[PDB]
Amino acid sequence: GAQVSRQSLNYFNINYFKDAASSGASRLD
Amino acid sequence: GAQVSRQSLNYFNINYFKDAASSGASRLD
Amino acid sequence: GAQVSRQSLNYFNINYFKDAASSGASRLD
Amino acid sequence: GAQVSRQSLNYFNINYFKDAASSGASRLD
Amino acid sequence: GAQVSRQSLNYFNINYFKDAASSGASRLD
Amino acid sequence: GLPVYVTPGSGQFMTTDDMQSPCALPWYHPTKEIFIPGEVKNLIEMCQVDTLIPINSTQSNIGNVSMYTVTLSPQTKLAEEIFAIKVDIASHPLATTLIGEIASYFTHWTGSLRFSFMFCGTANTTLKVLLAYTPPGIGKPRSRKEAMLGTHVVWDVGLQSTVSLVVPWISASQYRFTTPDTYSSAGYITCWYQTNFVVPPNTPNTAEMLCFVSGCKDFCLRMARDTDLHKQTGPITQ
Amino acid sequence: GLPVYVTPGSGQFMTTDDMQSPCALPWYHPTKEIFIPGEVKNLIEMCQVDTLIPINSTQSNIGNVSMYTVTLSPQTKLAEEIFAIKVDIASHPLATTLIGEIASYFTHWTGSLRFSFMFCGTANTTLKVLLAYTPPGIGKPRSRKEAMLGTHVVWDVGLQSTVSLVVPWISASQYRFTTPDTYSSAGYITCWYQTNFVVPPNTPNTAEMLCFVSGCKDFCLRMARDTDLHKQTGPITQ
Amino acid sequence: GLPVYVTPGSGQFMTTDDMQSPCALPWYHPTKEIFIPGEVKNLIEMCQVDTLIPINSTQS
Amino acid sequence: NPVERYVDEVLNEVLVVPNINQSHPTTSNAAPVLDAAETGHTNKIQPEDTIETRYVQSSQTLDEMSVESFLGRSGCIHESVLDIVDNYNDQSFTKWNINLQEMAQIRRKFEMFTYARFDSEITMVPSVAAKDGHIGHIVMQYMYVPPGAPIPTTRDDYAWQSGTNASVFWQHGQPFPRFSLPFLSIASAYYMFYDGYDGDTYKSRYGTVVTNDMGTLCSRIVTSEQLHKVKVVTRIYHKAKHTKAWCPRPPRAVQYSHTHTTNYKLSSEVHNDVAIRPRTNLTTV
Amino acid sequence: NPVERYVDEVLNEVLVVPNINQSHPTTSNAAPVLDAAETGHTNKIQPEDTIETRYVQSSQTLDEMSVESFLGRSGCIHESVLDIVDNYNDQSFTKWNINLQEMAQIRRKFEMFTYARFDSEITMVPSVAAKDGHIGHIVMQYMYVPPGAPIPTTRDDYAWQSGTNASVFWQHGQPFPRFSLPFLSIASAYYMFYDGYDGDTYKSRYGTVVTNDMGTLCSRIVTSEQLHKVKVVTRIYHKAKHTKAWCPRPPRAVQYSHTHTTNYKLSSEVHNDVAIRPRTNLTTV
Amino acid sequence: NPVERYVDEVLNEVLVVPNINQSHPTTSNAAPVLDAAETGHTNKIQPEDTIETRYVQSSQTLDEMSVESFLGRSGCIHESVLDIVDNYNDQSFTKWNINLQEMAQIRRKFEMFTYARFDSEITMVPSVAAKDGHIGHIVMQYMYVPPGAPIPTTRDDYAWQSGTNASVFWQHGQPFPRFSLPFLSIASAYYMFYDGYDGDTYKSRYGTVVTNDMGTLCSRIVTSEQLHKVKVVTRIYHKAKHTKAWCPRPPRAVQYSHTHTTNYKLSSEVHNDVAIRPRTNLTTV
Amino acid sequence: SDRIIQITRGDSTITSQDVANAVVGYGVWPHYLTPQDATAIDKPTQPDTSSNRFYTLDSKMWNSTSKGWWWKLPDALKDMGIFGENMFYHFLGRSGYTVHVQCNASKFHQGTLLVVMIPEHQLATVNKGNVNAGYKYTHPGEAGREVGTQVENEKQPSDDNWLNFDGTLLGNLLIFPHQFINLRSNNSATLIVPYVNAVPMDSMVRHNNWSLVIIPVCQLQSNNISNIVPITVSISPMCAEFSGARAKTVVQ
Ligand SMILES: *[C@](*)(=O)[C][C][C][C][C][C][C][C][C][C][C][C][C]
Ligand SMILES: *[C@](*)(=O)[C][C][C][C][C][C][C][C][C][C][C][C][C]
Ligand SMILES: *[C@](*)(=O)[C][C][C][C][C][C][C][C][C][C][C][C][C]
Ligand SMILES: *[C@](*)(=O)[C][C][C][C][C][C][C][C][C][C][C][C][C]
Ligand SMILES: *[C@](*)(=O)[C][C][C][C][C][C][C][C][C][C][C][C][C]
Ligand SMILES: CCCCCCCCCCCC(=O)O
Ligand SMILES: CCCCCCCCCCCC(=O)O
Ligand SMILES: CCCCCCCCCCCC(=O)O
Ligand SMILES: [Zn+2]
Repeated sequence: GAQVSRQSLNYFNINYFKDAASSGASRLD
Repeated sequence: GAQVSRQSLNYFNINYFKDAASSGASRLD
Repeated sequence: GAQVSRQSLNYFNINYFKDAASSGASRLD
Repeated sequence: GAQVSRQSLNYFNINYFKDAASSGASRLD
Repeated sequence: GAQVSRQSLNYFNINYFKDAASSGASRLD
Repeated sequence: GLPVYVTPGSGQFMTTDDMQSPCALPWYHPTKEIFIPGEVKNLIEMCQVDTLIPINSTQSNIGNVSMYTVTLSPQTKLAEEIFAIKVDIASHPLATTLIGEIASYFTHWTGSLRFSFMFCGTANTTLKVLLAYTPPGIGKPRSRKEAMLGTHVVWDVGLQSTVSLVVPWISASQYRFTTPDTYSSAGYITCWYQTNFVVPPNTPNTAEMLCFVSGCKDFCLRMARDTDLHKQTGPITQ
Repeated sequence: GLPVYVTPGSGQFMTTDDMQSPCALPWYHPTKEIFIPGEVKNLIEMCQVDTLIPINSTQSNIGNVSMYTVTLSPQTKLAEEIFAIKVDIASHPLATTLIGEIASYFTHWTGSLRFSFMFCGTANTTLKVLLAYTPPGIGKPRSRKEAMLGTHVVWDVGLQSTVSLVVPWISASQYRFTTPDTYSSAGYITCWYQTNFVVPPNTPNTAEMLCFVSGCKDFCLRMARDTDLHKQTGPITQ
Repeated sequence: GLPVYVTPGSGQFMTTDDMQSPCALPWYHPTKEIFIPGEVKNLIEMCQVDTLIPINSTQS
Repeated sequence: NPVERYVDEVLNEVLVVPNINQSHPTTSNAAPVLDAAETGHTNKIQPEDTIETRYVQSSQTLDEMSVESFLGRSGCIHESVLDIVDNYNDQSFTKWNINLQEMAQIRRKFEMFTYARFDSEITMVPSVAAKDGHIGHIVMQYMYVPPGAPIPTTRDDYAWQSGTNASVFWQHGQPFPRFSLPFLSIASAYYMFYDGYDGDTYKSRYGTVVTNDMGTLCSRIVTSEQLHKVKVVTRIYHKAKHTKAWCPRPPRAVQYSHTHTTNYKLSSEVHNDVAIRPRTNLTTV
Repeated sequence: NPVERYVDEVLNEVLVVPNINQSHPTTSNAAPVLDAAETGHTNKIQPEDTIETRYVQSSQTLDEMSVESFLGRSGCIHESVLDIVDNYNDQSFTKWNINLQEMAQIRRKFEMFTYARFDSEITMVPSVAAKDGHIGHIVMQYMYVPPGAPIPTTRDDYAWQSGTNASVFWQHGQPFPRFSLPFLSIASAYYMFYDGYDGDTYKSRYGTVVTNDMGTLCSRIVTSEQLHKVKVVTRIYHKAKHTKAWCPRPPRAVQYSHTHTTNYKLSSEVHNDVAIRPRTNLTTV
Repeated sequence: NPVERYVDEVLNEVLVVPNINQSHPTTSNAAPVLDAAETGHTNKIQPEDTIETRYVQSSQTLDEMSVESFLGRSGCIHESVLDIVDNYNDQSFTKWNINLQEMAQIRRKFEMFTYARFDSEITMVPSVAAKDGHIGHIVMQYMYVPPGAPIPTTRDDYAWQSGTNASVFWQHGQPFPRFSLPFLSIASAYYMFYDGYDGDTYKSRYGTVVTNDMGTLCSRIVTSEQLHKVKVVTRIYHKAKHTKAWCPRPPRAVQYSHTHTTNYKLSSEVHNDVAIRPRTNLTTV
Repeated sequence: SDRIIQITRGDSTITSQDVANAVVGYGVWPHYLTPQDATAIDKPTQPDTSSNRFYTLDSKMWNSTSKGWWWKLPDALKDMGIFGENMFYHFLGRSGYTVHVQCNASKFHQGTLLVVMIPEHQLATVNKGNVNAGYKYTHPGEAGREVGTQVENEKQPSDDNWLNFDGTLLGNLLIFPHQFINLRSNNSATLIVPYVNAVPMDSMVRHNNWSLVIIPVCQLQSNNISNIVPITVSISPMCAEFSGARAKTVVQ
């Protein structure tokens, strides 16, 4: 699961498992 | 083996072995 | 060493070492 | 976190953690 | 550190460390 | 090599993990799939099918088909009670019905239940019965008047033998525990004589009634767990 | 396989790490989120709310609501001192206020503090008081003259019962330690009679005053730590 | 999972290695950097400054 | 869109349950509550038909109730014991005719269907008990022997060469071994039940024993005889993957007694044999 | 831009505090310092209103004060002990009714809110004490038993088959086990406090015990009886992830005495029961 | 170009030293060799000014002389000892007030600057000595306790719950633990030297002890009491990352005697106290 | 004028000529349950003006020794007309409230009442082990509880006003929706609170959502002590709706 951004400064927000509970700490706001 | 989707939110459905029996749990429907 | 195909269903036939003897089982035909 | 350059000679300056203190030795200048 | 070639048969000549002494055996010629 | 950081959890075996693993029989081609009628893709399909409630499961009736029938007869007192059971999907006597058994493989349930009743007396036997659902927060009704203040259906026996009473999802929380829990007890369903069982002369003076249960369009189960409705007290041998 | 280099740190469990891990309950769908009033997203929201300072927490007053009130009365000597406390956010008596408690879960603090005072005497009771903040590098003022050379507010009691004194962030370093530290002691706040407590005849000769504290727009806490304002000396049982 | 080959050197601690590691204090924001005169970026800057030689360093 | 579908997977919202719509009072000659169970069909009456409902947006999903989910959990199917008592050569190896009939927990779930087709994930959990104090260096060999292949009769039998059979070698201290097995039947699906025989005589075998032969699992401690005796228990866990099931059936109501058969035993007090708790009477909840 | 946002994450500058602006002397009939606390509101006076301030650019951030940060640290919630003294069969397994009420440290933090919703990360730290010298090969099984599922009564109970329940097997020497648990409540949020009962009689239970049943954690040493006795202590650590909290409340001022209740004990000298240090008088700093 | 810059990093040619140019004989009234050291400046005369040089292309680089390189090497700063002698409860845990003043090697390097700002990489090397023969299963807990947080007074103190503090758990056999720490000062840089006090009286403390409080590191053997005693020595290594330094100073010429102070001791024969080797006379090389 | 207030609910109108504004709990005005958050599927009954009106409770006397008073909602209104009837005939209920506390004295009197609305005020017992507050004690009805009068029993809740009857300090109650009735400034307090709960609707018989706590933080004082100074509370349900109709629940 990969949220690829580009700016080049590419960001890869990878989610390795198939359940939302598995992801790390949440972003803010 | 990689099913790359794009939306950017890219999905990588990787199959690490060469036999179908090796893949994880099936999708639904 | 990577044979990247596209169909999207991308295939990555990676060869991790520099000697042909090192690769896995051969394809058929 | 990936700073992808291209020249092809592509550079991948990956930052594996979310805190600046976590990265390795600094570049110079 | 990645020398990406294309032919598709893509080659990835990755250098994992920041010092030249760290890379493997040299090419020939 | 690529620098890696081995994370906590590595090397463990979690029975519910979803990982890939090498195939012990490479190159093997499984047998061609043929069409077989009756494929099931989701357990909800089984929860939507009516099964009989062993409602008359008194100690003397258990082990007999009679544990599935309720007997009706001409009454001398008006508005008599016929039966009363809890609505809790995995409580007795609902436990061994197909929906109760499937519910026992899960921890939470939600949705409405469909209770059906089929009259099995002669074509000349008449009867009007009141079926009521009493939401929680009160004891089971002690009289027909008390019971009908709740959700109910007045069943008139006739050409069509079966009637259905729907127990709507009326709960504080979105889900309830399948296991008996005070906070999540769903209430009761009682049956009372509305009029009376009436027959012409030369007709049997008692008749049976069958009771069914299934889930409505919104029935749903959650959090898989092992059932407590079956056990193994020893080795299963050849 | 891909050549990898296992780095130092691999296999360790750091309580503050941020890794992903397999879910023990795959396919499970959590309960729908409903709207609930009062959501809090950041602890700063709690630091901006006034809470009472147990300023009169002498041994005899502790355990009584009176530990929260300061008594005022007609004076016979001019410019008398009413109270004096340290400004250090986690020092006593500021420690048990909501902002003091939250500050105790952090190691560093910065920003300005807002101290408010509400007069609770009769509508016919008048009074003028001088509230002063003495920056560090000097002892607490011994007199009103000494105290007013610093930051101060002259409070005139009237229609509006409450006044606020702001203790500005005046520090050498950008942050100070929440735990008592000589180098980072923030100073003092003293209260003195400016004029006098005056009442007409047939009016109570004493009156109370309540004291509050909260953080200004620039208050900020840093470096999470366990609090020393609560302990566990034994097992917490069922 | 991705097949991997653990290479020699794995698990060792070399005092001169240059690896990344998790931060023990997540979310922590360090103090603002202020301008301080006299920053040194390379030791060569110190080697270019004259210092006295204790040339007459006899025991007495 | 495979990405929208992806999000549904992560959130577990692939199969949503319908909403409840607002209903009103009715006076009609159409009586949905009345029907005939004789037809063999279930009356499709819903709550909106019997009471005045409000509109409610449903947020429940049926993903977890899927057959893949139900049978896709790893459960123990066998506990292999290698107990070195007094003869290493005889006690250091064993065999097991593979089946999913010996442990009630997973057997009952699979038996809620008549036929099932799936790939299998096998995970093994070996535990070495130091009976005398030390365990030394334990290396295990688990060989899958398909029907017909020679079964080893000694710990040094040539069959252990595994020239063709699949063998998994595990070294104590290393992670739990795991491998996948493709759908192995000669038929299109596994028979959970089989009302048939392997012949037409009084001595013909009846049931799934006739159709479900999956071979033998042969285990052996590879390490030669050590001074200190150990007891190695290897628990085999099985998980079904890529599952399809047909013709649902009533769940097993009584205890299982034997493998490959529906046989059961009944006591003189049958109420003790089933999960049905006796009611005092019809009106006692 | 998700990349600019990314940089803010790395630098921890997502939530910046405002600057202090330069202010000047004033003579006005508008007195911001005067207000009425009776209203229940906090006077929003700032430093620029009471003194002549200079302009200062703020560089402080509130990221670390977020609810995610505050509750997103792994703390111990239970210490499971399996002490083999004289009966392996009885002492090699145990159970614990799961809750976040037994350890004051994390309990107090969660209780600063009335309701909270979050996913849970559980990390386990097992330590095997060699009471007799050797530890052998220790393999542990941790089974999550949801309310209603059968609880094992012996170390070889059929429930350990884990045909449906989630079990985590750990082998000594391997890294610490860890897994995530989705928000488990039947409600929209967990009740940190509950002014309610499970009924309306004098014997009805009061408090969160009525609403917060999360099941049982059953542990067992998988390894069979070994010559040398061991004492295995497994510490369970819990971290909240993807957290939301509602209605803040005063922090616990006295020691906790029991789980699921606000009950407390007071001595004859109450000042010893609270963190308030007695002042000599009003003017002694 | 970040790729050309990249190549320079790999080759270590980011900072090149200038070439030597060819020079010629001169007869001038400009005498670069003459100057006045009184000015406080260093005469910038180069070899081309005093002799006839040839042209030489320089290939030397100053990369390794950078402050990042100089201070970017991991050195030991502490050796923590947990020696179980006769009381497990008392001897199985300890604490250390963190500082970079106890080991001369790294202390001297940092002290060549007045102020320094950097992030810290801490790597720990624990070694378990089997005093009685066996080590069992050693699990360690290293808790970082910021100033103000409660310090554990026993091995089972509630503070070990680490509900908020960062704790690192290490299991014997697993790789060496390592973590990074952001710049921790309340100031803009760490004071390597501080000509100040924490007050203005005769009893005020002097030096960096006033400004450099980084808290306490509390260690404990998590494993309960074992039959065999062990001595666990954990060496802490520190490396500075992302370093900036200001105002260089003379290197420490005499041995250090105490932490946070420049105090030293002198013998009657001072030449033995410094690295200066006595010369026979001015002309003896 | 900012000192005046008129509140009309159903057939009742309340006035005060000396107010200190009004507080809307958590900034959310009460509203009916939406289909997105609903779970119970039957159509709710909404009595409207017959239930959403002011109900005045029993008045209390404030004297120099008063320790405080508390009422729990919806318990305090269980016997109030149509609202009361509906809460017993239905399993589920949901409601917001307008709380108007009244206390007048004179310009020669002084005293201060802290009026707080606490969500889920789970009461504690003191020195009684794991024995919790009995149902009867947390359901005093319109009479509420007068702190420091009740003769102790085992199931008797804490009467420690300084510890909020739950083990937390009084000074921090200000984190909850509150107002002060400072005799020199105002003669009433007004708080409007929305429905707060982890479930959309709940049993009004076994779950008290809000607790109204009144603590005199500054002692009542004057030179005319014989004149009794009462405290009167009037509460108006808002957007009251009920679900799961059946017979009437009888408690005890
Ligand atoms: C997301 O849902 C799937 C996660 C897949 C995990 C594997 C990530 C590594 C991908 C490497 C691909 C390289 C591209 C050529
Ligand atoms: C699919 O059939 C082949 C699986 C290959 C496994 C390796 C996956 C990682 C690919 C990383 C490539 C990065 C792209 C530049
Ligand atoms: C082929 O000859 C070279 C093999 C290189 C092995 C590394 C494979 C992983 C590549 C990941 C690159 C990601 C692309 C951005
Ligand atoms: C940066 O902020 C995120 C770091 C993500 C770490 C994972 C790096 C491997 C990415 C492989 C992707 C292959 C592309 C197809
Ligand atoms: C080269 O100088 C940097 C080496 C970076 C090592 C990481 C290689 C894996 C990159 C995977 C990226 C996937 C692309 C999406
Ligand atoms: C070698 C490990 C065990 C492999 C089991 C997979 C075979 C499943 C077939 C089930 C048929 C039956 O048990 O009747
Ligand atoms: C199995 C490990 C423990 C899992 C804990 C997650 C459950 C959190 C619910 C908290 C409710 C309470 O403690 O009152
Ligand atoms: C917990 C491991 C040790 C962390 C050390 C980092 C702190 C560096 C500050 C140096 C100040 C000094 O030593 O005077
Ligand atoms: Zn030994």
